[PDB]
Amino acid sequence: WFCNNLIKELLKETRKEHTLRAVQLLYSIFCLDMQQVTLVLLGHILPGLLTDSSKWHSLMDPPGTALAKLAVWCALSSYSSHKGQASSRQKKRHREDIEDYNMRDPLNRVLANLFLLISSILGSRTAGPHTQFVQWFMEECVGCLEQDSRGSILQFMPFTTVSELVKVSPKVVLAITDLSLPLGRQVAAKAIA
Amino acid sequence: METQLQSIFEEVVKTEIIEEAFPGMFMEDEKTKLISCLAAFRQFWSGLSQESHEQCVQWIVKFIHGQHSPKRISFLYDCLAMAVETGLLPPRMVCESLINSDSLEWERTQLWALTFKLVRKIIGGVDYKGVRDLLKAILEKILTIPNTVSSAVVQQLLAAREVIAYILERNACLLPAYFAVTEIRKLYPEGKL
Amino acid sequence: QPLLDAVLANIRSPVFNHSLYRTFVPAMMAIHGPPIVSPVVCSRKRRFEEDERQSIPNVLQGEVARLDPKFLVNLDPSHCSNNGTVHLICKLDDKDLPSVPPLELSVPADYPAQSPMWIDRQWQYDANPFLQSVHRCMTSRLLQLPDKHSVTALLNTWAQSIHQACL
Repeated sequence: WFCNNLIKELLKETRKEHTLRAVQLLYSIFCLDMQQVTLVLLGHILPGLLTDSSKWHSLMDPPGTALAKLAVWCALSSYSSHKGQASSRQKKRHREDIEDYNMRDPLNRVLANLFLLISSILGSRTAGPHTQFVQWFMEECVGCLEQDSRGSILQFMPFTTVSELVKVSPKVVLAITDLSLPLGRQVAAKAIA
Repeated sequence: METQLQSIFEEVVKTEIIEEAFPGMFMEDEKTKLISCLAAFRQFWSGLSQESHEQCVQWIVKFIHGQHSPKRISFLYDCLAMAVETGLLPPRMVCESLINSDSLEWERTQLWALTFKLVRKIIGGVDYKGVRDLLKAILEKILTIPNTVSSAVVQQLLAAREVIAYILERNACLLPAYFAVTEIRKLYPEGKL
Repeated sequence: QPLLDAVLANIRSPVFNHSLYRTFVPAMMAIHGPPIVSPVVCSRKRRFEEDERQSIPNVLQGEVARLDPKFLVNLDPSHCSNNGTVHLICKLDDKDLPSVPPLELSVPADYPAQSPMWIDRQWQYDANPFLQSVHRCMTSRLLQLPDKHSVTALLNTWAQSIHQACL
């Protein structure tokens, strides 16, 4: 409910600099609880924001781009295996959850779930906001020092989703040659088209 | 008077006839016949009380949207652009008569895209400060479209966003963009997403 | 002539519908004596599920079925889920000389319109002398079809123009 009410307060700005400062200070205020709050916020709100019908009405705003930027920032920061042991949170964070679905890890699984939701959000024939939202999210994810787009050599959808988004130039070059495997040949061919 | 121009353009534009599709040994229209009809109509409406040129252009733009004929519509659009090039059909009049009651969002989506591509061929719309009603009507036709149309007609409708992007970008060097700020009051009442 | 019953049934506006039963059903049940006039058993949950959820507009499917083995259409990176539903790559493989495939993106398959797209016109047709003459007469011929149809009509017109400008 903390992150939910914070996002509800953020999605009432209607001004660019306002949203920019808002997310800029939200990324900081999320510290000392990076992993847990990041995982919960992303894997709960972003699906609920992209799966409901009233949730679409709230993401059509320029705040949407700032929210996507905040999401990718928290994701990239939580991907780092830092300690981040807060004073009073190192104890109250002793809970258990299978997360209700590389290796098997909560953040590792939450990121895969978000990527799968992204690929499904390219599910055509009906979308106005949440195609624009994912387009802004991918553009924000296009950045240096990137460790996302997990990219296992076997079957990982992120590059299939990248080809699908390209169907929807440097953006394709983002996940162009990650593992230097024949997987890169696919995105290479799709960029050639 | 208007019926004379109507019959003339019908004989000019609708010069096609159902002619036994089986091949005859017989064998440009878009380069010579179009120019001839354009010059004939030019002489006519120059000697036909040009004060009614507004109603004439309204009749023409109404007749253009009557034929479904996607390819035949594009040819008529090139004809109208060339008629603009000869110093006739001032841009403000033709665009103000073309945008209203004829764009018909979702009625003829192909005609929507072709109309806005034609307007982009005259994207400058070189005229006086009378670009106000054009921008207002464009914003109106953009806002009369909900946020759940489809995911297959996106680029076909994106010609509106392209025209607005050109207008706002050139506003650094085309027209006073403060006039655009004061003209877009309909969309922002101090911020309404 | 015996309009009495008609005018009375017309006058009988009120919502309560039990007088006709009590007035007629006794006589009919006395004369006609069926314990079960319709002894067939009817217990129906009609609709279970009816959707393939993978179908593009069926009208286009009919045309792609009616196509000759010479023609063959496909799909490019598709903005064609349900609304445009088509921008194909039809290669006119035939006996005569080949050419470049057009896009031919059509409207909803109800077809109060035609296909013509003309996307690759820029570099493909200007590059070659023969391809330049192909475009010339073919445009004039397509400016004649009254309400052309997506696959069969436009594709046959394209093939005819390609093998006619060939001379």
